Amino acid sequence: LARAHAGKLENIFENMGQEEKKTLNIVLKADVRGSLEALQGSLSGLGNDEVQVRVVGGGVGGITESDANLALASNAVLFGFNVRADAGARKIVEAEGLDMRYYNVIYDIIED
Amino acid sequence: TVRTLTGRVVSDKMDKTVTVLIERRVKHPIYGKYVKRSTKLHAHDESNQCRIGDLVTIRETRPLAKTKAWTLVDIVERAV
Amino acid sequence: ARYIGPKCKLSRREGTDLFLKSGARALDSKCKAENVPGQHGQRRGRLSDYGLQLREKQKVRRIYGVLERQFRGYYQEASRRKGSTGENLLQLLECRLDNVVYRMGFGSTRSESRQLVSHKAITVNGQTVNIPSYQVKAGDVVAVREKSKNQLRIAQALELCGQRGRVEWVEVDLDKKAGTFKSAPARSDLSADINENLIVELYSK
Amino acid sequence: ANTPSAKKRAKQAEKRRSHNASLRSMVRTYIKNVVKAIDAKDLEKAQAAFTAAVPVIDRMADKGIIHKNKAARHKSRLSGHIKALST
Amino acid sequence: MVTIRLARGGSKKRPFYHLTVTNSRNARDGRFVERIGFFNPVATGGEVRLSVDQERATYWLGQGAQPSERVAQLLKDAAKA
Amino acid sequence: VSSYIGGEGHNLQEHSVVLIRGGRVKDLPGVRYHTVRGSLDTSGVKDRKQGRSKYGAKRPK
RNA sequence: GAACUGAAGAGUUUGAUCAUGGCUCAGAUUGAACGCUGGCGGCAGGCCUAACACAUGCAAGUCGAGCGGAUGAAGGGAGCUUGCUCCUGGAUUCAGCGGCGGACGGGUGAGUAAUGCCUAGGAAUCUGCCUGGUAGUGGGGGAUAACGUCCGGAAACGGGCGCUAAUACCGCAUACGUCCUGAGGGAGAAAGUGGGGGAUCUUCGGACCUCACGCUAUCAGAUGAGCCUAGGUCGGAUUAGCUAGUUGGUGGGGUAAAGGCCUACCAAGGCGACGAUCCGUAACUGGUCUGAGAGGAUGAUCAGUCACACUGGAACUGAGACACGGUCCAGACUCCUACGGGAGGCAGCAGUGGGGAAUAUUGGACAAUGGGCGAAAGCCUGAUCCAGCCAUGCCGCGUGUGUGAAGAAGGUCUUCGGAUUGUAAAGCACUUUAAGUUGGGAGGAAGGGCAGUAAGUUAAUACCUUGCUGUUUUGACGUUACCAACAGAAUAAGCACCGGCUAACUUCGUGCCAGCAGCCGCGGUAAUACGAAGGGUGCAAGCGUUAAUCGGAAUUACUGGGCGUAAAGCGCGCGUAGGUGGUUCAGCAAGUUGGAUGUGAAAUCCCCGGGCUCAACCUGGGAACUGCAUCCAAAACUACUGAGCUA
Ligand SMILES: [Mg+2]
Ligand SMILES: [Mg+2]
Ligand SMILES: [Mg+2]
Ligand SMILES: [Mg+2]
Ligand SMILES: [Mg+2]
Ligand SMILES: [Mg+2]
Ligand SMILES: [Mg+2]
Ligand SMILES: [Mg+2]
Ligand SMILES: [Mg+2]
Ligand SMILES: [Mg+2]
Ligand SMILES: [Mg+2]
Ligand SMILES: [Mg+2]
Ligand SMILES: [Mg+2]
Ligand SMILES: [Mg+2]
Ligand SMILES: [Mg+2]
Ligand SMILES: [Mg+2]
Ligand SMILES: [Mg+2]
Ligand SMILES: [Mg+2]
Ligand SMILES: [Mg+2]
Ligand SMILES: [Mg+2]
Ligand SMILES: [Mg+2]
Ligand SMILES: [Mg+2]
Ligand SMILES: [Mg+2]
Ligand SMILES: [Mg+2]
Ligand SMILES: [Mg+2]
Ligand SMILES: [Mg+2]
Ligand SMILES: [Mg+2]
Ligand SMILES: [Mg+2]
Ligand SMILES: [Mg+2]
Ligand SMILES: [Mg+2]
Ligand SMILES: [Mg+2]
Ligand SMILES: [Mg+2]
Ligand SMILES: [Mg+2]
Ligand SMILES: [Mg+2]
Ligand SMILES: [Mg+2]
Ligand SMILES: [Mg+2]
Ligand SMILES: [Mg+2]
Ligand SMILES: [Mg+2]
Ligand SMILES: [Mg+2]
Ligand SMILES: [Mg+2]
Ligand SMILES: [Mg+2]
Ligand SMILES: [Mg+2]
Ligand SMILES: [Mg+2]
Ligand SMILES: [Mg+2]
Ligand SMILES: [Mg+2]
Ligand SMILES: [Mg+2]
Ligand SMILES: [Mg+2]
Ligand SMILES: [Mg+2]
Ligand SMILES: [Mg+2]
Ligand SMILES: [Mg+2]
Ligand SMILES: [Mg+2]
Ligand SMILES: [Mg+2]
Ligand SMILES: [Mg+2]
Ligand SMILES: [Mg+2]
Ligand SMILES: [Mg+2]
Ligand SMILES: [Mg+2]
Ligand SMILES: [Mg+2]
Ligand SMILES: [Mg+2]
Ligand SMILES: [Mg+2]
Ligand SMILES: [Mg+2]
Ligand SMILES: [Mg+2]
Ligand SMILES: [Mg+2]
Ligand SMILES: [Mg+2]
Ligand SMILES: [Mg+2]
Ligand SMILES: [Mg+2]
Ligand SMILES: [Mg+2]
Ligand SMILES: [Mg+2]
Ligand SMILES: [Mg+2]
Ligand SMILES: [Mg+2]
Ligand SMILES: [Mg+2]
Ligand SMILES: [Mg+2]
Ligand SMILES: [Mg+2]
Ligand SMILES: [Mg+2]
Ligand SMILES: [Mg+2]
Ligand SMILES: [Mg+2]
Ligand SMILES: [Mg+2]
Ligand SMILES: [Mg+2]
Ligand SMILES: [Mg+2]
Ligand SMILES: [Mg+2]
Ligand SMILES: [Mg+2]
Ligand SMILES: [Mg+2]
Ligand SMILES: [Mg+2]
Ligand SMILES: [Mg+2]
Ligand SMILES: [Mg+2]
Ligand SMILES: [Mg+2]
Ligand SMILES: [Mg+2]
Ligand SMILES: [Mg+2]
Ligand SMILES: [Mg+2]
Ligand SMILES: [Mg+2]
Ligand SMILES: [Mg+2]
Ligand SMILES: [Mg+2]
Ligand SMILES: [Mg+2]
Ligand SMILES: [Mg+2]
Ligand SMILES: [Mg+2]
Ligand SMILES: [Mg+2]
Ligand SMILES: [Mg+2]
Ligand SMILES: [Mg+2]
Ligand SMILES: [Mg+2]
Ligand SMILES: [Mg+2]
Ligand SMILES: [Mg+2]
Ligand SMILES: [Mg+2]
Ligand SMILES: [Mg+2]
Ligand SMILES: [Mg+2]
Ligand SMILES: [Mg+2]
Ligand SMILES: [Mg+2]
Ligand SMILES: [Mg+2]
Ligand SMILES: [Mg+2]
Ligand SMILES: [Mg+2]
Ligand SMILES: [Mg+2]
Ligand SMILES: [Mg+2]
Repeated sequence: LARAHAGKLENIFENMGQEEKKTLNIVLKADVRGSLEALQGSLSGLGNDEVQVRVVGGGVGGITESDANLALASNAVLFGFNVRADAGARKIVEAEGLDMRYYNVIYDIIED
Repeated sequence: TVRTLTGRVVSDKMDKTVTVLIERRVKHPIYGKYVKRSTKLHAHDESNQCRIGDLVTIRETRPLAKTKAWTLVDIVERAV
Repeated sequence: ARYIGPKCKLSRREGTDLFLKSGARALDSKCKAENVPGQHGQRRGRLSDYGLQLREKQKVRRIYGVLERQFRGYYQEASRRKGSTGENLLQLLECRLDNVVYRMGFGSTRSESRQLVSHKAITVNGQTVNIPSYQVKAGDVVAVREKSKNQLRIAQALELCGQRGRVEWVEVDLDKKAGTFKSAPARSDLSADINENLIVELYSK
Repeated sequence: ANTPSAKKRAKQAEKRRSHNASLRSMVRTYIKNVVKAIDAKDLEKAQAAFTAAVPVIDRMADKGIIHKNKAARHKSRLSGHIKALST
Repeated sequence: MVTIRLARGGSKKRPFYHLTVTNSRNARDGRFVERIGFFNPVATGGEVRLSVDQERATYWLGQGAQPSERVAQLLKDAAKA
Repeated sequence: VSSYIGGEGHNLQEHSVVLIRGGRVKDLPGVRYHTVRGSLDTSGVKDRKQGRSKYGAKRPK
């Protein structure tokens, strides 16, 4: 919580100093804890001076109902690295217009 | 011995069977006023000697048809 | 649990004797017992009916050192019994083992008698009982463990019980420090200023 | 099936079903002969069929294929039909 | 069959037993037709170790009820006293 | 729904997971719930020392 | 001698008052959750949500004294020689046939508004194992699994070819009972094993006698189940008609048994404002919580019944199933695969993911009580008994005791004198509960094996059953409960509140801000209401907040309210169902009253007791269960019947 508060302070100060940014929100679910941190590190500098990427929620394991509706709430793209979605997540995704994609190589995620 | 019931004939249009209405008074569970409830039974009458309005008495026996398990024993009052 | 802390504050708050010290010297010349405890001691501040009921119940509780839940239990059992629950409550509270030991005179205060009971030094019918709630039945012969009869506290408190007013419902043999509890005292024998009707009014609410 | 006893029980049940079906059919056809003889008014043939059918009915009821009240009912009804036909 | 056995009440590490007549295919503490005594393993003081109704026990024995081993021992123990 | 945030300060922002309990705020129209301080993402108030169990504050120690 | 004995109000509409009326508060309860805090023990409780999907272990086997068969020790030894071979026998273990068990015990509450449940009854039925009787258990036949041979397969395993036993199967004889039939007569069963033995005959393989187990027929009893009747069992009329095998009859079929259960004819019936049909919701009860009671709310834990077992059907075997770890068919969803081909069902116990505010260990043992098999040892048992985790609840105990005034130092306030924290601290002297260490130490245990002895068993000191004696042997819990010794005060207080309701008050900051708040309402420069500090008040290993039920609420008023003006008399008549009925006799006994009998499961609540050092907890007896049903008696009132009278 303390780190979140400090990062919020830094982000608010930077946004006030510069202007405004357009954020691409991503929910990211990986299969192993090691892959998650590499993906998060690679998806940091991919932005620009007007558009940035933010990981609104991570996690380890398959795609569930909770992260599906989190992506719905935040208008985020749902990414699964070597993981699948169960019946509930599939139902929620198909009912709404959520787009969720499967990857086995991190560079496909980077290109997308 | 054997327990019986007494009622009044209300329908006899079926063959060898009659419908008898039985009145009872029940105290209301909460308000305590006696109110009239009724039962409609089907009784077996072998020889067709009952008419509408006859005051008759019946007894319980084994089932003789679906919804028919009573047979009458005596006619105590005849319809005018 | 148990109340541990200042014991002259309770007397000042209740405004009466409420025996809580050894009684050696006096009560007045230790706490100037005419002001309520705290900063605003000199104010009189009359109190409502609920306040009076609460003060009476708290006074009784503070004299026997019983907490609220056990007091609820005592009140419920007294009400369940026959014959004027108001005096049945005191009948019940006088039969506690620590109170009995205090009456027999082996302890200076109620807390000291409680520690004598708890620390395995009192036997009721010839076996050790260390529960300071054991309801002593009439005719029981309370005693002291032979390995602990030469403790200075019991002998010191014996004369203090010698000059405090005879209870006249228990007997004690001083050489063997062993006494008999004839019967629970009648309502007249207890101090006829504890108006239990306030307690009954408070709880029946 | 998972436990071996369940498999053994299934095998035995199949064996006894195959054994019992033939006996049931035997009783049924012996009764049917009497019934269709009665429907054809062939009196003497009816007594012949009845005397041929009673022992097998009783035997198979005793073996437990059919219950004895069933056999008694069959015998009584067939005898009544034949007796009414004879007159 | 119909059997006479022990139904366990009491509490942890302190058992108490009811002499019960039951159909054999019931739970140890379930249905019964009649209780005909009790048995107290700890007893002590004014408590009784075991008590039995002789008339009911004899009636149920005469109807073919089959006592358990413990009940079989306890019945003759009670009869001896 | 709409919840009320008690205490002098808070750190709630977008997409913050919170726990809510019952309780109506009389002055605010349409506010029927309260946000529990110090449960999931609220962290409770700081520099509070009296009655600091309704605001999720640890003992100063 | 008892079984109960019990009922509070306050705040808020006004300048003030009385009334009406709503809102709110003070109490008791949770399968609770969250925040802060957290020493011990006893006894209980622990997925309320997704009847969502499930990786991996275990949860149902037993019998060699029913039967073949193959593995066949110890030994008698022999032979050659010290290593081996072989004949004789043979103690163990079981892949297969066969008998019982698997329909119990365990889980869940989806469906179900009545084929369920509760109360009271009755008649047309079945019931393995158990008990008591009665009559028996005679004599033959044909097959088959296992086992050898061939083929196929990634394997699983499958298919074809020959042989063999039984308490497996099928004929024949006989029948105390039983079936049907009309008296006349006809019909229907079985299986043999194990232990001893005097005599008789033998191949002392055996027959024969006896004992034990088992088998057949049937009656009775217990236990369990099936079937029927009457009453009762949530909300809705902004749901009024429903029903053609539908309602009754006859002939026939069918069932263990009554019955439209089924079928062919005949008739046109049956249900419904005393609520049918339809829609929504829901397992029911004993009970639980609240309440002075009457009521209201509600079916966690425990007990009884019902229903279900991935979804939809169906039957077989069986005494019993439409079958929870069985079969077949179809479906949805996972998975294996060598690509040809198969498997699966945690709402059993632990466990996982998921959903959620939220609910635990891949533990130990069959020592005890039960259950299955066995004859008996004995084998199996996630039932059960015990442990692990969690302040989830109830109860109990600790966190010391006495003395101690320079009224210490510090903090706080002040009228600057002092007051308060406060005997509180320090100092002085005591004790060791619980926890810590060490040594002792029950009770849960009945029984099993062996030898002898005494009775009965016959025909017999034999085998066998039972008594007793002697010896031996049994505990997961467990380092048990408990008892004793050792050192030391050492190891162990927090939470809410302080304007009124409501017990508890002053300072300092801030100034319609920041904030508080259950209701009145506080905050705009002296705030007892915000935030802190001193002081105090309630509880206490807990304390508060949130959610929910009842109470207060006489605020749905039967007990126990109202309608001129506060809400509330239809615009007015007539009249149907219904409710109610002037006054005499006489009868009847439905209502009413009294009595007797049966039932109203146990547990729970209440009274008197008994055990755990107390309590919680367990447990004996009683009381109660206010109900229902059947008989007997009475006749004032109501109802019914007959005859009157005139208000
Ligand atoms: Mg029917
Ligand atoms: Mg406590
Ligand atoms: Mg088998
Ligand atoms: Mg037979
Ligand atoms: Mg049970
Ligand atoms: Mg059950
Ligand atoms: Mg609230
Ligand atoms: Mg009012
Ligand atoms: Mg005003
Ligand atoms: Mg909360
Ligand atoms: Mg917490
Ligand atoms: Mg905490
Ligand atoms: Mg559930
Ligand atoms: Mg779930
Ligand atoms: Mg096993
Ligand atoms: Mg045998
Ligand atoms: Mg075998
Ligand atoms: Mg079944
Ligand atoms: Mg079953
Ligand atoms: Mg069952
Ligand atoms: Mg359970
Ligand atoms: Mg259900
Ligand atoms: Mg449920
Ligand atoms: Mg319906
Ligand atoms: Mg039924
Ligand atoms: Mg019932
Ligand atoms: Mg046979
Ligand atoms: Mg024959
Ligand atoms: Mg034979
Ligand atoms: Mg049943
Ligand atoms: Mg009914
Ligand atoms: Mg209805
Ligand atoms: Mg027809
Ligand atoms: Mg008919
Ligand atoms: Mg017929
Ligand atoms: Mg017909
Ligand atoms: Mg309706
Ligand atoms: Mg439901
Ligand atoms: Mg009331
Ligand atoms: Mg009640
Ligand atoms: Mg009550
Ligand atoms: Mg209900
Ligand atoms: Mg349950
Ligand atoms: Mg049950
Ligand atoms: Mg029932
Ligand atoms: Mg049941
Ligand atoms: Mg039933
Ligand atoms: Mg069922
Ligand atoms: Mg299941
Ligand atoms: Mg499932
Ligand atoms: Mg199915
Ligand atoms: Mg089939
Ligand atoms: Mg079949
Ligand atoms: Mg069958
Ligand atoms: Mg079933
Ligand atoms: Mg089954
Ligand atoms: Mg099934
Ligand atoms: Mg079942
Ligand atoms: Mg299963
Ligand atoms: Mg199949
Ligand atoms: Mg299929
Ligand atoms: Mg399929
Ligand atoms: Mg499953
Ligand atoms: Mg489970
Ligand atoms: Mg379930
Ligand atoms: Mg989970
Ligand atoms: Mg979750
Ligand atoms: Mg929890
Ligand atoms: Mg559980
Ligand atoms: Mg066992
Ligand atoms: Mg063996
Ligand atoms: Mg195990
Ligand atoms: Mg505890
Ligand atoms: Mg807590
Ligand atoms: Mg809990
Ligand atoms: Mg000073
Ligand atoms: Mg100790
Ligand atoms: Mg022992
Ligand atoms: Mg030790
Ligand atoms: Mg006050
Ligand atoms: Mg406050
Ligand atoms: Mg100020
Ligand atoms: Mg206040
Ligand atoms: Mg304040
Ligand atoms: Mg709180
Ligand atoms: Mg609340
Ligand atoms: Mg509520
Ligand atoms: Mg509430
Ligand atoms: Mg009311
Ligand atoms: Mg209320
Ligand atoms: Mg009232
Ligand atoms: Mg009224
Ligand atoms: Mg009114
Ligand atoms: Mg009126
Ligand atoms: Mg007006
Ligand atoms: Mg009008
Ligand atoms: Mg008018
Ligand atoms: Mg009108
Ligand atoms: Mg009208
Ligand atoms: Mg009109
Ligand atoms: Mg009008
Ligand atoms: Mg009129
Ligand atoms: Mg009229
Ligand atoms: Mg009149
Ligand atoms: Mg009338
Ligand atoms: Mg009269
Ligand atoms: Mg009566
Ligand atoms: Mg009862
Ligand atoms: Mg006691
Ligand atoms: Mg009379």
